[PDB]
Amino acid sequence: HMRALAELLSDTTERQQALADEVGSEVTGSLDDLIVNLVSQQWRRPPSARNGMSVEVLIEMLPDGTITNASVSRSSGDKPFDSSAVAAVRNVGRIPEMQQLPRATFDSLYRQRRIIFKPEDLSL
Amino acid sequence: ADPLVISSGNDRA
Repeated sequence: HMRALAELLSDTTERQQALADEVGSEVTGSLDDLIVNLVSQQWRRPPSARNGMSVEVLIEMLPDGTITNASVSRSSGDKPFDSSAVAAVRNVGRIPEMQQLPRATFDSLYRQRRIIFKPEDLSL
Repeated sequence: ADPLVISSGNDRA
């Protein structure tokens, strides 16, 4: 929910975004999306990626949001795809709002952050 | 936290 796609209340184009992705009940504020926001700023699709190939990436971070680690937690079976996104994660290296949380909440959520890289609008 | 679906990356086409 960033850049030009917030929600259904978003007059971007003809986008019937009635059923959006996961919401925040307990926690995971505007933060996961930030992480994600960041990751794509840093991320880079490969010629190998398909319109729904995906990587679970387990990150590790400091109470600053500074990414201390990041690996492929669950591979798409495409190391470029998987890793390009690792290099998406690692390149951000520090996320903003992690310092706005309870250390306990950060530990819960963003201590290790899991980013699922699952494309949109490929060539194929 | 719940793994968030990042579909975006470089501002490619």
